[PDB]
Amino acid sequence: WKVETNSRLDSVLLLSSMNLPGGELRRRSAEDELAMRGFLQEGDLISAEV
RNA sequence: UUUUUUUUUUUUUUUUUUUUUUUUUUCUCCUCUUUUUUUUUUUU
Repeated sequence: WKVETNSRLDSVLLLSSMNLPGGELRRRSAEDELAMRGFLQEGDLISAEV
């Protein structure tokens, strides 16, 4: 994703670092990549750490 | 007669655009004197 945080550039939120739905150890593969662009859609608000 | 362990050079690229020299001011302004105006003519 690309996040705007009033900086000189854009900030990148990698898919590898995200608490995906389920919130536990089940699996992480390319099947999630199709629905990753579904829940964190355009114009949402997050609160993360650099 | 002095062993064992302490990772490293950001990820990304396959974006659209249908105009045209210049460009924008300055006011009214007393002309002195022999004249009517000479004139054909010929040699270029």
